[PDB]
Amino acid sequence: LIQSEEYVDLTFKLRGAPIPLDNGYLTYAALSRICPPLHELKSIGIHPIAGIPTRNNLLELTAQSRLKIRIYHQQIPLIYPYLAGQAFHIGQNFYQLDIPDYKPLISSESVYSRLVIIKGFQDSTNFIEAVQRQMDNLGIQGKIELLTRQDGTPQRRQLTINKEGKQFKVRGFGVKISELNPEDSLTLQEQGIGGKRKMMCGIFVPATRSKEEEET
Amino acid sequence: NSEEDKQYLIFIKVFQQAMKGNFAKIYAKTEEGKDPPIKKKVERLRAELNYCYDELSFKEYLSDFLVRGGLNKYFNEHQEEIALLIKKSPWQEIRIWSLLAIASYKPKD
Amino acid sequence: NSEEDKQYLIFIKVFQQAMKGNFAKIYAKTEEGKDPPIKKKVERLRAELNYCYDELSFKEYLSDFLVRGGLNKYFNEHQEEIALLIKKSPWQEIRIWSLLAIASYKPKD
Amino acid sequence: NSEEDKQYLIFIKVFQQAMKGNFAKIYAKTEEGKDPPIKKKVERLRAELNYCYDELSFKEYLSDFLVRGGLNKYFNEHQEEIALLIKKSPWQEIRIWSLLAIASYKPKD
Amino acid sequence: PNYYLYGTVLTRYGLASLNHDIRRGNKTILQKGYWNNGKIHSFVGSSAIRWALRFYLQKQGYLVNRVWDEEEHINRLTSEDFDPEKFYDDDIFGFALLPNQRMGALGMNMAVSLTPYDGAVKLGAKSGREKDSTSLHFTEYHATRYQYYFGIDATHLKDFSRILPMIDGIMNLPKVGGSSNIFNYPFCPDSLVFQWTNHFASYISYCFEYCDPKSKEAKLSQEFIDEVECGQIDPSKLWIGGTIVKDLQQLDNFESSPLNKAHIYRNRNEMIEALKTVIKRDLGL
Amino acid sequence: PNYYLYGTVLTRYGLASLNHDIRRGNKTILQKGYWNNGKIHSFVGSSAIRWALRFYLQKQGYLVNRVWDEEEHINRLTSEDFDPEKFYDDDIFGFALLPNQRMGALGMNMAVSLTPYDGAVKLGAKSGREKDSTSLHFTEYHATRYQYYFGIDATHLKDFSRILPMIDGIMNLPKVGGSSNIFNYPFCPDSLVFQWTNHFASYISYCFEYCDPKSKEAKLSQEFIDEVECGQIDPSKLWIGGTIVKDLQQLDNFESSPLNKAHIYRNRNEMIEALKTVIKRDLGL
Amino acid sequence: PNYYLYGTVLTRYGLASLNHDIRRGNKTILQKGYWNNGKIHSFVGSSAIRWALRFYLQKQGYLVNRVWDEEEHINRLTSEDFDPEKFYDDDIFGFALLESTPNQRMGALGMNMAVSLTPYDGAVKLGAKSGREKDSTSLHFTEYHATRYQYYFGIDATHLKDFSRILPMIDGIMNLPKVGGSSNIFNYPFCPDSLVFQWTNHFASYISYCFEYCDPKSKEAKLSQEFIDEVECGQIDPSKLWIGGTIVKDLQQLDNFESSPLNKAHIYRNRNEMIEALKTVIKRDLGL
Repeated sequence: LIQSEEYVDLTFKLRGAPIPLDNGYLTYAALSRICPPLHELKSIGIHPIAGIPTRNNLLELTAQSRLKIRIYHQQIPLIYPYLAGQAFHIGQNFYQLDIPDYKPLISSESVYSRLVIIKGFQDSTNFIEAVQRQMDNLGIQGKIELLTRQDGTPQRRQLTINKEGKQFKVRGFGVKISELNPEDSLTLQEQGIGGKRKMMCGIFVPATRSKEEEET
Repeated sequence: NSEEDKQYLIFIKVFQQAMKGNFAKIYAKTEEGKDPPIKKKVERLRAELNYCYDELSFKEYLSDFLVRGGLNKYFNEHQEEIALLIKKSPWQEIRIWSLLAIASYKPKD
Repeated sequence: NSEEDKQYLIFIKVFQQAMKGNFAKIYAKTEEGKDPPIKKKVERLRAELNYCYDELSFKEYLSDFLVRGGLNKYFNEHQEEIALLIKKSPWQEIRIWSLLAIASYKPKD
Repeated sequence: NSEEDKQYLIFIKVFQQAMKGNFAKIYAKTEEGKDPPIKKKVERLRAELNYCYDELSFKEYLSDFLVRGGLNKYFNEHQEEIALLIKKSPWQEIRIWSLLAIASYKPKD
Repeated sequence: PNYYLYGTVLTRYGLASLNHDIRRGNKTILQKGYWNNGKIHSFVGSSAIRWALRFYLQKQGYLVNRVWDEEEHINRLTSEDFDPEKFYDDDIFGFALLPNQRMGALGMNMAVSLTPYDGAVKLGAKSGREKDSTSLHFTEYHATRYQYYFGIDATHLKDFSRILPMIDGIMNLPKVGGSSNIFNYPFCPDSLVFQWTNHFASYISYCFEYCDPKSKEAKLSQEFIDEVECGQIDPSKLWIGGTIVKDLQQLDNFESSPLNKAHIYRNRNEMIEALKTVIKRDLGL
Repeated sequence: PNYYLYGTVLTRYGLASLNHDIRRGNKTILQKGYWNNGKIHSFVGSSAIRWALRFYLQKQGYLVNRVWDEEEHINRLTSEDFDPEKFYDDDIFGFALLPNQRMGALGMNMAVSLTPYDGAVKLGAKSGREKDSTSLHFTEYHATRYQYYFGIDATHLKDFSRILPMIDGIMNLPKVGGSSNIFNYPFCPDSLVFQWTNHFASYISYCFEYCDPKSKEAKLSQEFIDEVECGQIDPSKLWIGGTIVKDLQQLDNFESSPLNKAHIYRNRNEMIEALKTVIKRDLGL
Repeated sequence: PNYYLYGTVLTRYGLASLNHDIRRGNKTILQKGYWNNGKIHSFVGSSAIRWALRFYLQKQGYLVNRVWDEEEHINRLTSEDFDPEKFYDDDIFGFALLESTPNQRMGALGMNMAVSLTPYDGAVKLGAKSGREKDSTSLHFTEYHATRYQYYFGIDATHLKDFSRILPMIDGIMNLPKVGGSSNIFNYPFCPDSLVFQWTNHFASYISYCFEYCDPKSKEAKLSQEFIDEVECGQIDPSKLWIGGTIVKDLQQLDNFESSPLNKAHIYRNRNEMIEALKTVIKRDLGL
């Protein structure tokens, strides 16, 4: 019920060819090529693209699919002229961005993260204690829950970094966090958890997305 | 039978529900003793539908219209197939179906 | 009798109601001592009907005309039947039905 | 007289009224000269009726001609009967009735 | 003879929030669109500038049919019948009620930001009655200079002497947008490129451009300089004044360039006075 | 000999709302349709350009039949019987009464926006309170440069000397379209490609194209340059001028290219003077 | 021998309202019908192109029985009895005197209706009589179409009374005057921009409509794959094929063009050079 200040969500309407579901490095590299200043930013995160799943491991862009960027509101003039109205290419297809819209950062009792990556922690217990430690670093109190598939197993996801010729394997979990109160909820949403925040992972969304991801 | 017309019919149904929701929102917008028009709302919707110039226009228009339609159940159990129908098919056919839905909307209220 | 004949007859009624609505709109449009149209508006409707090619243009024009007609009870009661009839059927047959409705609309006004 | 004979006679009267309207429109259009032709108009109508080769083309032409006729009071009084007769009957029989109406036509004195 | 006054005027640098688009949601976003180089620029409607000019005419004491109350925020008409012979408003801006209509000597275009919009946004707390609740809403501001193009048909004026008050109003333009102008943005010219000619053709539509996308100084477009040098624009009909003159005079080969023989004044008032003298001589005032 | 003047005219960059579609509702729809590469382009009707040319002929004192009132906003015919020998407008644009017909020496095609039409709707509220039909309104505008193609059959003119006023009018074209109060769009050419030949074949129709789908920059299409280089389009009959001259000269191997042999003038007035000299020599004026 | 000159010519891209239909109401419609894939294309009648060719023959001197007045818009016959030996138009286009030397002639030119390369979707232009007064003749609509046009023609050269009259006909096809239409507001030059001519001595042509579109809403034009397959399979002798115009660049950009049999055809980017070479061959064959 509290709208966070100093942090907004720059949302660009996204359209183009069907896109891989594990975009990650693809989208980040395309934006970096379009926007050189995006590489050197620190407290910025890119939202997972919202669109229905298509065949293979691809993702199809809808009219409701939009590229959303979480950024300090004073740092917008550093990336706005490079992104607003410009076009970026993923592979061989051209994708166009229009004038973005600003969305305030709303507080929620229960927040959700698609994907949390912590270096060197692969098992569930070590991952959970690592996220507890990360909460302790930023002073947030809450209960950690892990998203589960239809079988109840904790969910794992993989991030593919195609740096140079070799391709890289970086993996993490998808958590659901509640019992946060609005102030700490906003603090967690702005700061995020884990690493690879610009890498389409580590950011937090309300728990409606948590249930939606739990569906499929 | 021949579920193409099933998709056509439930598209008409969710369009009628969405336009009912938008008319309710307009009813919320107006105030005081001024009579909230009903026929003028339909005329405005038709004019806005005819205002488009293919593809981008009328596709984001009708998606935004359905989004402002509100809590539409028939939309909720028919998200994926209606999205597929919208992504496919010519846009003028979608406009024809929408206009037919407008012409056959009233008996809801 | 027969479902197709009933649908055709009540579609004729739908079109006649739509022309009544459009003619009332034209009546409201004109003012002062100028004579409102009666017959040359029917001639204009005929000319617009024959100015039609392919399935898309005629169906677009028919849907726009039906919406511009405004309120109509015959389309209100029968949504699925007329929606299927207009979406299906060759457009030339529907044009023939529309012209037949035009030639017999006048007893109302 | 049986009901079929009644509808047949009503259709003959409808076609004759339509020809009255079309010929009045022509007369208004070509008031110049000693007198607008009448035999030439009948020959034109016969040639255009004989041009039709299939059901769709003939019924399209018949509907267009009927609308061009004008009010057509006999169609006002008999919407459903005449509409069903035109829709149902084979186009050759309707052409025969139309040509009989042409032959049995009396120009206004 | 037919006489026309074409001009492009460049405003002073500063924070701007004028003529906002639809106030959808909590945000008050600017009127922005595409411009040259395919970048997003903020626009200001020309209707607002015309209203500001009309308000200047009213405030200076000139007889105008439409009068702004300034308190009830209601526009009142002195006379129901429009008389361009007597009213400055009807003579200059024309009228239409739907001689029941008049075109009007003044013709303008939208003001366009010099530099592309950087996307800067500002946070503000608006008042609320829900137990003194403050809701955070977004307002957009652009730190830029605006330039707009206007055309004057002097012959079309019922009274030829009415051009001078219009020039004075363009120079001393009142506040534009009124309540919507959150930050008081002075819209008075900082640099002028005027043209007093007898031809319909004008090549001074938008002659200003930015050296760098983030700068507080302006430069004349290379296209305009080329047009002056080639001989398309007659230097005797060209009037340049304001801050841009200071930058122009430091250009190399300025004396040899055909731009020198154009009427160039560092002071805007001197250029305006000289142009008004020329106009009075040509119009027989 | 049958002499024909073909030409494609490119206008200056600006915000334009000139020709609108059927007006009803909130939006004033810009006259737009499909064009090359299957994208929506805004259009300006050729009838509007012909009206502007006739108005130019009227304003310069040339004897014309149809006269624009400028006060009643109606068209008045000085003579009920058209006489192409005496009246410029009847000679150039022809007439039809319904000899009572004339084909007219001027043939012009519709003006096409260089840049595709994307967005750019304008807000049209009218002050505050009294939200009548003159309340919240939407206006479509396009920020582009329009381009049109015309052709004059010089020998078809009753008086051969009347082609020169047509060229002058094409140069200084008056107001085209309607939204001049808020969207002042000068239609004077800034780039021209003229061809003065004695063949019915023309290969210069719509020779301009954009370099960036959202930029003001314009460039001669590679098809036109290929046509000139292959051997078609005799360079001696080709007249190119305007701001496209700089871009043409900056091309590599321009000196060796056959395009260098065409009459290329950066100053449009110089091109027009040379072309008029050639036309007067050929037509014996 | 019996020499025939077949050819398909493609016009330039532009806004076209050339051939219209019955007046109808206030809206003037184009002549349109289904052409391919069930899509509706706009057509230009071959009688319009024949009239344009006649006008070209009249303008460039020559002897034509029909003289277009161009002032009262009337047609005058210099001689009431058609003489194909003397008049160019009678020799080329034939005649038919039915009211009651032969009274009829089959003509040496056979044309087909010009078909728009692009399907006709919308494109109605609003037209107003303007002013403040309004009347019945105030608001009207005119259909246009932004497309290229493509038509097919064949010439029976031996059927000509004078064998040398084919050359002015080729010149007229090249420098065609305006094809009947609303040139005041839609000026559409009908001069060719791509040519596929065949100068053979047998009746089979196989080059009727060789141009097809890509991206159905674009100005780009390409040779149909059927025509290329016809050339490569062995049919259509390349030595008898004359290709010229802007399609030459696209043809030369094709892969394996040098190894293709299409490379052996007479391909000229400049239309004048192609016409000159073709006329040299025609003069050699016809003994002119």
